[PDB]
Amino acid sequence: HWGYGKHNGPEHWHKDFPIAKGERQSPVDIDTHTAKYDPSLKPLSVSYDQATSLRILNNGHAFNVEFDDSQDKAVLKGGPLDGTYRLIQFHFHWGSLDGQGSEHTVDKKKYAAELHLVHWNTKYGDFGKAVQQPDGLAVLGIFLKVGSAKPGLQKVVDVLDSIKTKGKSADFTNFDPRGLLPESLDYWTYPGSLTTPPLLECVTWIVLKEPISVSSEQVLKFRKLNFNGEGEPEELMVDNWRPAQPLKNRQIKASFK
Ligand SMILES: NS(=O)(=O)c1ccc2c(c1)CCC2
Ligand SMILES: NS(=O)(=O)c1ccc2c(c1)CCC2
Ligand SMILES: [Cl-]
Ligand SMILES: [Zn+2]
Repeated sequence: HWGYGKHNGPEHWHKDFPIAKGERQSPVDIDTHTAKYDPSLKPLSVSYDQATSLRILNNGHAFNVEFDDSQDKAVLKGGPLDGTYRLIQFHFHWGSLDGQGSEHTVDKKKYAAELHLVHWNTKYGDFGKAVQQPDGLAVLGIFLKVGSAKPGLQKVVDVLDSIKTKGKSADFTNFDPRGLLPESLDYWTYPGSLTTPPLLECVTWIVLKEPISVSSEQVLKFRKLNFNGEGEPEELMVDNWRPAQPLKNRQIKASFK
């Protein structure tokens, strides 16, 4: 099916997912000079103290660290958000080289990777109903640059060997996502979509300005994962990112000046 190869990559998605050429597609380039400070934005609130991770899964496109969202534990609110958004999972997008990998770009600058913490609007009951609403999801995006190692990411890195191929999963409890956040919560926000099929336009994007630093060794291990399933020819899981899409009739707002 869809993927990131020459014959099933981003340029092919529109054939089965026409919304790929929609009016609010993601990711987008963040023109820092065109972005405008928005005083109407409320303080951003990331409350991950009671987060309960459960499992990590290689879905053949990336790997998801899943959380128990049956109760209001890890939640995101404030900022441009109305109501409470519950954390369901996080994953990354990365490249084959340090010079590429992120989906969103800043003044056309591409980072080595990008972390996506996915949340759904609790006023819709569950994730399924949420993705049928224009404000159903909120994704917190964080850029990754190569430099010093990120201590809080190591536990994720060391379990990847157990989920090398598509379909494989492993227990992953007691992981604290607070260890993946940068110091500052300054951010840019705009209305967008899922960056992979089905590309649903139900997302409020909140992209942090400050990137986190991860070591070359850590990202190198991300690149050892496979897109393929067990027993199939090896196709390294790299460059699983979608390029910037037309901003069209949208404005990116900044939480700072
Ligand atoms: N349109 S899409 O979802 O990218 C897609 C789905 C299946 C297949 C191709 C492209 C090419 C080979 C088979
Ligand atoms: N890359 S993204 O926009 O964060 C994204 C793309 C697809 C899906 C989710 C999040 C949640 C379930 C399906
Ligand atoms: Cl390939
Ligand atoms: Zn993503």
